[PDB]
Amino acid sequence: MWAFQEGVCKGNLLSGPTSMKAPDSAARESIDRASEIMTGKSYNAVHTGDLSKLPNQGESPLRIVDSDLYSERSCCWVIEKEGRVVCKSTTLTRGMTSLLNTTKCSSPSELICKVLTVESLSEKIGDTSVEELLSHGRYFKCALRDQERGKPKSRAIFLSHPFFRLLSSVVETHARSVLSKVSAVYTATASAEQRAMMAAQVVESRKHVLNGDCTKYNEAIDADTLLKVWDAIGMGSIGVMLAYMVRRKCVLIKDTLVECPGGMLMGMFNATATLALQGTTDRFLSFSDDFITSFNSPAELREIEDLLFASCHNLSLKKSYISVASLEINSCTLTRDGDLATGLGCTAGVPFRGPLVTLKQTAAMLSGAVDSGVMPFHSAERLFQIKQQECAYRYNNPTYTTRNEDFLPTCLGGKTVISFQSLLTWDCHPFWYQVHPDGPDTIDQKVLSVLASKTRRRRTRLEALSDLDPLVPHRLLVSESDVSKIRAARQAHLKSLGLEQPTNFNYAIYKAVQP
Amino acid sequence: MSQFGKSFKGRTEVTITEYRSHTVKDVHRSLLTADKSLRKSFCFRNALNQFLDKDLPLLPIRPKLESRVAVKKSKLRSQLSFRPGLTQEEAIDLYNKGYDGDSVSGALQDRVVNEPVAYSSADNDKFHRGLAALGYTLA
Amino acid sequence: MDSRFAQLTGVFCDDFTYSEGSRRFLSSYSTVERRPGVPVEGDCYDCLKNKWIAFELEGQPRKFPKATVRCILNNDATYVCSEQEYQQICKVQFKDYLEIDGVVKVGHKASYDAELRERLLELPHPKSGPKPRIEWVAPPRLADISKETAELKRQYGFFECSKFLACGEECGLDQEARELILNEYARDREFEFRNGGWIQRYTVASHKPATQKILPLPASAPLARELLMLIARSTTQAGKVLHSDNTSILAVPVMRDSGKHSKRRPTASTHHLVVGLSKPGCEHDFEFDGYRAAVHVMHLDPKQSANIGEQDFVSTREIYKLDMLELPPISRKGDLDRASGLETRWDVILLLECLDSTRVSQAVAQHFNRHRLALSVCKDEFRKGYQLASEIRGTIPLSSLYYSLCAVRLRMTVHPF
RNA sequence: AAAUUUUACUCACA
RNA sequence: GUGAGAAAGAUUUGC
Ligand SMILES: [Mg+2]
Ligand SMILES: [Zn+2]
Repeated sequence: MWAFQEGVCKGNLLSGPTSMKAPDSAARESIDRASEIMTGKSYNAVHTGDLSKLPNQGESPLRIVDSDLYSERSCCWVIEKEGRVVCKSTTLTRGMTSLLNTTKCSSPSELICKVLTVESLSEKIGDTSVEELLSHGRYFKCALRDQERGKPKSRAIFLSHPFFRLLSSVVETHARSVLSKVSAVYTATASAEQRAMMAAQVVESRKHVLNGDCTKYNEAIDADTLLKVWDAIGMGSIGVMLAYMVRRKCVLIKDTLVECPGGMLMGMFNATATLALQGTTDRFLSFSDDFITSFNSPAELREIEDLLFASCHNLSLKKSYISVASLEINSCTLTRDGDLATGLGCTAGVPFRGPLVTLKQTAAMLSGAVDSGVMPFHSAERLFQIKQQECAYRYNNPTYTTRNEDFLPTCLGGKTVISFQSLLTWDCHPFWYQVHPDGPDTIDQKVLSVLASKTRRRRTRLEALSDLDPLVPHRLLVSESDVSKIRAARQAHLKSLGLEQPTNFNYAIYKAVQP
Repeated sequence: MSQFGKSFKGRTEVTITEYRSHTVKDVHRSLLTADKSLRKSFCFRNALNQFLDKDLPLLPIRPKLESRVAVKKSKLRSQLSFRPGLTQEEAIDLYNKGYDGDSVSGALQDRVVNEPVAYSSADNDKFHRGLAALGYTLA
Repeated sequence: MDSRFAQLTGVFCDDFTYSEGSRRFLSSYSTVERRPGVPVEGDCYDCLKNKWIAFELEGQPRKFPKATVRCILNNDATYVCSEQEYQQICKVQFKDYLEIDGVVKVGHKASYDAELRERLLELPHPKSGPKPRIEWVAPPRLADISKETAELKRQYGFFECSKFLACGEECGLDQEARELILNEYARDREFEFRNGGWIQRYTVASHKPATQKILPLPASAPLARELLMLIARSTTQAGKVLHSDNTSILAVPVMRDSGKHSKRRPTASTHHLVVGLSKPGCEHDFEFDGYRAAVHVMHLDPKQSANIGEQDFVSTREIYKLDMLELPPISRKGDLDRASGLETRWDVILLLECLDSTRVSQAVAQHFNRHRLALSVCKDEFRKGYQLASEIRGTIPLSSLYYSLCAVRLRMTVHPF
């Protein structure tokens, strides 16, 4: 059906591929490709362009944001049981906590400052030295990236050591800052459509547009290129340490460690590679492995190809193409004048995951489509009604609900089929506020979040410290007694107020109800 | 022995960020194993029962949107709307009234939202989420 | 105690008074304000609170007693400390950004930089690759797509029946007949019965791929939504026949046979065999008590079943139909047939896209979008993007790929661009 | 048996 | 069904 669309369509209405296949095959294939590129027989991994144009940021203070350093996502923690290396799959929060415990440091910033100011690699930092940290940070674990549309064979992603993440955070923050300084398109607060519009504005002068993608992007970005870029932007010893760790990286496939001296292991340094391309020229607008350029004559095309080769951005002959009336960047397709190309485009369907999450996500998707002009409002109204009917058919049974209140949705035993316009205008029962894209979280979302918090990798017996005073910074050091006092005082105040738990706060509702 | 000395072995003080990250239960991930999780132990049914009788009769009634203007289809553009965060005194008051501290802190930060919009009005005014085609204005 | 914070403490307290006239904070770096004859536990002393205050940078603790109040000067133009007043007073007082020597910078050169650089030098380096030759030609025409489709047809052929696609059409059986047929089929196959549910026991695996061919398209798929909902429900709860308004299916957990201590309950990694009923007239026929039906089985891992069952058939069809061109009639093999073809077979194709967990149709759709938007493509390389047989494995994915290519061919034939 | 290295673990307690 | 241990358990699967 996607083939018989008047406009453009990527066939995104269904979910991406998935399976329970082990990640051994994909990781092995990626490592083999990296080795082949290293031998210099398949693609180019040697950087030749000049990066002197990039500004130097060596005098900037060393800043670390703890928000991205602690997360519920997976990571690899290395321990030495008796005399061998054991790689354990934990959460990034747990890995960072273990790293700080072994190094005996209050915060990651203290750890990085101590690491950068030791006399020798053998000097001790708590229970470990810099040499041990570098040895442990080169170990990676493999996993499968499923649900990636257009890739029937799922790719291999890699979980890294906490120290590797700690250094990569600084490197990528500074690389992103340098990118934002290089051009106005890489601004932090910019959407995909805004980037596409700027791209259209940039290539209006020329006639032909080359929409290009890079093949084996991660396997062709050597540690040498990363070190070159980092030195160009002035990363000091952090860049050297990261390059050394990347060059000696080992991947644990099943139960064996495989050495992968080439590549950068599936997009660890997207900003750094984007800089590797952008510092050699200004004729490209690239985002990692996807770019668009413009030209008038075959000589300009040859120059573009030479520039791409020099920057280790190997053109994908399978996907890259040339157009005259189209512009594809960040998956977004625009006409040469900057207007959105007619058709479904990147519109993605909403799978059935929760009676109310499905409705909320459908509302968000329909709002996005209607605002952009993809479809008219009445079509969105009809689609929302149909989705409500389908949710009722799928979830209206004793397993999920036992209520019959009229105001409830038909999928929760009710008899209300809310209009899309009525929902978007907040002209409905308060129970429907959670279904609004800007409204509170739904019941299913909270239930799933709690259940996830109860998972094996994330379960903890620590006394939860939630509902804190806004005036207390999150960098403040606390002990067990301190957290006990804070919780006791907050619980006493709440009991005085008569509330057993804090009342959920929504910014939109609070701002609307205000006079 | 307390959990503090085991999770943070060798350290007597840790940042609030780390402690909070160790106990996080407010992040939602859309995953394949959603219907099975909701069915298990009738968790969603129990949560709906609890919400309908303890949490629902606390949400304030939000007035519906009224203002709208004539709009016409136009070239795609980016609408930037700056939603400011709560003031210090406002946050202190809301905390004192028993509102969840985490949500107030999150709302403390000023933020800007960029959305693609393909409709324009005569006076070039902003529109609400998803209502640009109908002309509802932020005002 | 350090001399680098002398200026920092001086500007911290200029004219701040605690009771009526006396300065609240006294700098320890100035003898006039310093208290003689007492130990110094910090760079400032608060008479009102009677405590010591020590200033330190991010990640550089100083040697002071724990009782001393510590103020952290963050590098992002913000400050952190214990007392609210100190945090607020520091923020307003230090509104002017003054650099304090001793702050580590990103470009800091460690004492081991030379050693690490030498070690990197001694490590292997890549070799320059060959310069590719690129020739830009027109995108492939109808002949190339026809050639790819014919290659697939010759290589794999066709099955005699649509195995599980036929389950999209109602069988001529009622609820009780369907349940009886499914239960007796389970009994015939020697499935173990336990706790009122059916389990399939396996011991040895041939460890070779199952035969792959192309499924012919049934006439229509009226029971697509019901089939997907039933698949979801059954793979969520298995062992017993689950019924819909017009059809029913049986999800059987597949478990290893280990003797006495063999597994009794399925886990999150246990696969399922989904058994469905369709009209008789194929090699998979089954009869019992005068009831005849074709029984077809699909082996799915839990993720595959979850992916299949969560798709929305009706919404997807409507969204596609919003801005779709006229769909031509097609035959059982996907070939254009304006005489005996049926336009409902397209729905079947959509159902196939829902039943294929590899979603190769999405890859074909992306490549076709590139084809339609392209003016010139690389020679002998853009065509290879349509050869995805090596990427997938199985009957359902193969059929989905074949019919996606057939849809591309039909679009190029009926509505050329 | 099938979309075929996948459909598999141990202990304590209830 | 809960806890702990296997390079490991379903928020799995990273930037
Ligand atoms: Mg591209
Ligand atoms: Zn058959």
